[PDB]
Amino acid sequence: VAQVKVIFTTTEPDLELPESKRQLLVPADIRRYGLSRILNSESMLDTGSIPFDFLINGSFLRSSLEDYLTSNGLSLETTLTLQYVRS
Amino acid sequence: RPLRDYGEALEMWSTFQTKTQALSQSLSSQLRLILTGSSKRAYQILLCVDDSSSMSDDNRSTAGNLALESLVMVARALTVLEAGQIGVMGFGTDVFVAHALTDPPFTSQDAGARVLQQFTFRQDSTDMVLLLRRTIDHFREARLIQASSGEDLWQLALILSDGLVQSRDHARLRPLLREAMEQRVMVVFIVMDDARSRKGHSVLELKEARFGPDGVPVIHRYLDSFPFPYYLIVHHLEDLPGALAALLRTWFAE
Ligand SMILES: [Mg+2]
Repeated sequence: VAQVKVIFTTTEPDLELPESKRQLLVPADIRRYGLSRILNSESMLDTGSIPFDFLINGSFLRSSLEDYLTSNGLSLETTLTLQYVRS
Repeated sequence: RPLRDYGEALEMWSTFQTKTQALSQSLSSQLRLILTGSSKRAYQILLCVDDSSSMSDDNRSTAGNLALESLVMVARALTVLEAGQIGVMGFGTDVFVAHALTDPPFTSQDAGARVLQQFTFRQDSTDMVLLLRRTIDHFREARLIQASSGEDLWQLALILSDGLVQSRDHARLRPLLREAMEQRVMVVFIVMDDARSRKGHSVLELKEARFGPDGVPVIHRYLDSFPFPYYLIVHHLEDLPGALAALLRTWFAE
């Protein structure tokens, strides 16, 4: 039940979060499927079921966040900036 | 390198001391009324600095720099206490004693730089439960040493940290915080929340997502379960002297 700190960002116009909702602790074993559900949720974008992809530093997220950290030599102390894009 | 370059630490101590001199004077003038004049008391203060890599510039955080600036401000303010001993601990995956309560005072820039040398903000975890266990044990043995020849000894731990611990630990910290209060150790958490870091990135707005039994995400504010009874939020260094004095005035003294 370890957590990772993420910051959501987007370059798409109609899909910004208020500044107060962009920083989130999430379960470390989450993948893009779960992150997309969070973003669509009532307290976040409240858009229901848009499938989102996520870029980290210009590269698409293809694993859990903890495996992304391990693959890059990073610990759970790292804040990840997740850019969300419509799938 | 496990240490900062000593020259870099000297420059940092000198720069920070000049930057914070008026703030230290304001804090020490307030501490003089709270802690002095007016029994024959003694004070032991442990400044506990977070050495984890969430603090670090490589993580695009300014928390480490703000903590070391705060350390210099507070350490310098405290050296006006005749009957006070100041020690420093660093913590992340493990806890180290950077400066013992018995070591030379911070009246010297070389002693301050030797402390700053030890903070590099690279540790891979932030083990606050171990920090509290070690702090209580450290003060208990200092209390035993106190027995030697009649002391009204008061013990204070000031934790300088971005305050980011695994949410699970919030519960595990509560029994240790009771133990500290039962042993009359006052614990103040000084949350580094630098306002110039970026637009819109304060710990006050940090949320956390949990998935419910139904699978629906539920989102809470991270700080709602933060367990520490006495804590301050530091957006700018200018925030620290009055807030730290107010807490001690009210609840160290009472
Ligand atoms: Mg940390």
